[PDB]
Amino acid sequence: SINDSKILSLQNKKNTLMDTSGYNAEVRVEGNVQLNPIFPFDFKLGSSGDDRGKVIVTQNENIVYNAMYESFSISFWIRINKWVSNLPGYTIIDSVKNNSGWSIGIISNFLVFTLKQNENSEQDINFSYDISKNAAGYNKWFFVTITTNMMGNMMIYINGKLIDTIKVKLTGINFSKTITFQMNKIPSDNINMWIRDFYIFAKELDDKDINILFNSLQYTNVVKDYWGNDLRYDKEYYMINVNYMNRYMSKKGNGIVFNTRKNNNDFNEGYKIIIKRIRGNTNDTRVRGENVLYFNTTIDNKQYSLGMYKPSRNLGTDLVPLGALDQPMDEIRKYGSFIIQPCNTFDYYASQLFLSSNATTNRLGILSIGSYSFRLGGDWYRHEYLIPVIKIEHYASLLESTSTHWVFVPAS
Repeated sequence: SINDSKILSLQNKKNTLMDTSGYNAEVRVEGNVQLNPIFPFDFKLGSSGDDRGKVIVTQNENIVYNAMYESFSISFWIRINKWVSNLPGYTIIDSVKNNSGWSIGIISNFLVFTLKQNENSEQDINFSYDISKNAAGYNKWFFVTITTNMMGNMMIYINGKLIDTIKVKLTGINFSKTITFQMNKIPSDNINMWIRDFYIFAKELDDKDINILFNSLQYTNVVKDYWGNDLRYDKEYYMINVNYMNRYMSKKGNGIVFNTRKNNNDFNEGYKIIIKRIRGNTNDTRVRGENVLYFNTTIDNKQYSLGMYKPSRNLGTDLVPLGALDQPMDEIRKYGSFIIQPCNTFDYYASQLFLSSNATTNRLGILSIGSYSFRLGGDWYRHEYLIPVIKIEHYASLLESTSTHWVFVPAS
């Protein structure tokens, strides 16, 4: 397909960063550079120590490396940890030789790709993440795709979505044969960076192009946690609804209630849930596509599993509340299991959960969310409780509702 246009393929093979395009670029790793042994085999970089990691990719004098003067695209999965709003300027991927070439940096909540024509002239497009939607920082994995046409346009994409574009100005420039991955601070406080699958194509990839590459680099059937990593079973998490990201889980009576977080910059409140497998792959602990599973939570020091309970009063038709119950394994089998389904969007890594019939893939309803006025626990009067509620047997209306999207943030 388009793989032909590749002239750089910085991947980790056998615990060793190398070029796999077939052009044999020189890849040197200096300092503290950590390589991930499992998928996505990313390499971690820091901005802390006197020996903070560094990766140097040097392209020989090959001719193919000149298709860069016409059309060329850059793509790579990247993750910046604790990429907070007031982050100070940094350079992460520099490819400027003598005030010429290209560079990639992050300032506050901006990801900027620059194109230095010379020590003076130089353009740049960017991506600035919606801060209001990322209080705890934009710390999730996101795919970047920068397409540059020296006679055409200079565009930047995020998770296959076009975010910015500008007309390339027609002065002369000179691209370098060296790219350096390192977090150099422009002239907690330590931030980390994970890079994975760094490509440079000798053509302008188009929207269609970009997205086929975007998906091909993912195991889309594998549900992902909030930060874009693989969701795993037997691991603690804070479960949260996309529409109520400022809420944490608590307990009242049988119900799980959602209360407003006191900490809006971190996830460290309320009870955690542990996902248990029933039906799925046994090679690993990764939560997949149509896995049947259930939810465990430890409240006081007692163990519960999320399950349906009879409400103090009829809250609505085909509406039955989800709470923390202490039930036997066979009761969970009949109506306490869920069929998960990955559900990702540009904004977040989530999932939809369908009530399972007898621990099978047969769906009986969808897990949504709502606020109801009723009695819980030992209440004398009714109260306003925001609860996770299941829409049983007629939920075609919620299938496209963002209120059915749930994320998992590792409570590690």
